[PDB]
Amino acid sequence: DLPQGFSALEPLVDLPIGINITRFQTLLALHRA
Amino acid sequence: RVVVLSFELLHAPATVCGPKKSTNLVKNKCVNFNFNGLTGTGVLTESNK
Repeated sequence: DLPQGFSALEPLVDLPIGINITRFQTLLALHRA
Repeated sequence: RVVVLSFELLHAPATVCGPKKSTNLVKNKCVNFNFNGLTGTGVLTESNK
């Protein structure tokens, strides 16, 4: 539920990895959204 | 025990690195300063911002 309002995103981390990123995904935690 | 350290530059971006030095700061005096690579000349004063 993205509400109506204004908020700024203060920088958290920057890292000099220096590789190419072309795709992305996410992962979940389950032990046998 | 002697180690031959290698400082190598290759076809890789220089993204990853390091640095340092420190003299007691003066105040209320026309001086030229170097703050972490930001260089200038002026008078430094205590501020409430």
